[PDB]
Amino acid sequence: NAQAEEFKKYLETNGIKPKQFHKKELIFNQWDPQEYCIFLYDGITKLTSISENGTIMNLQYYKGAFVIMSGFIDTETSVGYYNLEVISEQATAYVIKINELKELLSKNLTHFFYVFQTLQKQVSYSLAKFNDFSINGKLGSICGQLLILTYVYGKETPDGIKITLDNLTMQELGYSAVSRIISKLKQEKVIVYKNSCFYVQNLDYLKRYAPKLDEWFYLACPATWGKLN
Amino acid sequence: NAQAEEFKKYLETNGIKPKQFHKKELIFNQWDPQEYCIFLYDGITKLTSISENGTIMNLQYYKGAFVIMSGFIDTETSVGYYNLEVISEQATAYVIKINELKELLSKNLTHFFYVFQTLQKQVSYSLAKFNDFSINGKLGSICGQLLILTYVYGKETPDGIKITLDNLTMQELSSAVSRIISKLKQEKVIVYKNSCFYVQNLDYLKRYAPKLDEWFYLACPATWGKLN
Ligand code: NA
Ligand code: NA
Repeated sequence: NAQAEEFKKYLETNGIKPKQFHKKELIFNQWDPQEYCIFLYDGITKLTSISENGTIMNLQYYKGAFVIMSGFIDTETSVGYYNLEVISEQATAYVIKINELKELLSKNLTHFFYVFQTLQKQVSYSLAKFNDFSINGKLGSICGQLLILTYVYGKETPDGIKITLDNLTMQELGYSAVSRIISKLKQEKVIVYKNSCFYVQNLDYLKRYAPKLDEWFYLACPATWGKLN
Repeated sequence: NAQAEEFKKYLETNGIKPKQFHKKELIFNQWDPQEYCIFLYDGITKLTSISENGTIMNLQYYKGAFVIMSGFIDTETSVGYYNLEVISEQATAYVIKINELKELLSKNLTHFFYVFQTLQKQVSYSLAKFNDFSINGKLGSICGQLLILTYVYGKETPDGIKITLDNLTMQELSSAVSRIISKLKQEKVIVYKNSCFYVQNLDYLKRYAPKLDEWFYLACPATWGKLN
């Protein structure tokens, strides 16, 4: 991606260097009083919220290049008590104290717009997920997740559309009611788990039950959306 | 609010002037190729979608002051096939062509930050609502909505936290939804008295909508403190 690469080298030229994180590490955490701007360049991360009960809530999954800010750009206070856990085996992210981000994005506004557009895509993505859910429930929720993963990491094989993402990661992404829906998916042969990898064989089904998230990926990632459309 | 007033003065000084809209009108729609940046200064609105079935879908609600954009700021293309419909009797909004907004923000970064943090507030609201769902179902969803309405338009009287809103607008604010709302009413969480609504068990709402309560504290503590 062009905007992401230009933003990376903008950060690097201003003295901000990348940082490596192995799986299960938190790039930021809900107890740190200092907020940051994570520019997740490479790897797969997970936004979590740990309540006092020790219970972990998976709120969102990000994949570089993306931007995740734990604090408000103006007040610098927490936008929510969240952690960013690396779920891939290793990830590369740029960590920028919320205050320095203002200085850096105020001089060069071209990448200011990049951060802006990432936030906008988050908004539209959440609204599309809410719509798909509110009509087709979790069947559509899981269909939309599988659909976007097929778009990004899917490439064709004699068996279907192989999800090239490593099995370990895909396990980290949850792959009673969820597994029941997934077993029905396997019943109608929409997806097939074979030879250590996932395969999508009926793309139109996932598209049918995730229309709004499909529209979202079309309006937000048209170049990659058209890979299998 | 203050930053909203400053953004208004920035739009005014820069030639952009407001427009008045009426209930059921659309500030923008899902068929217009031109995308805009709406600075909803006053009134209440909802972002809706029309699925292939053809029936309305209420996605989000917005109070002024706030910002709602139909297209991305870089490509100027749609972020989604949505319509902004006024549910208040009157609404005052500034409709800025998206292309112009880029230059306008680039000239002053303070108002850029205002719009950016509005987006951040949206993001955090969506995440907190999803968490409240994962925890307590639609019950917590509607409890969070009632909680936000209580904080915003809540004036405390002995009959409870009276709701400033005209009940015409609350008519806009479906089986299961009305079923849970009426059960909240029957459990005397929200009573009806003297032609108005009164939240007499705010703690119930706080209990079944904790993540959005935290969100409101972290994003608007000014009004959060009044009822806490
Ligand atoms: Na933090
Ligand atoms: Na539009």
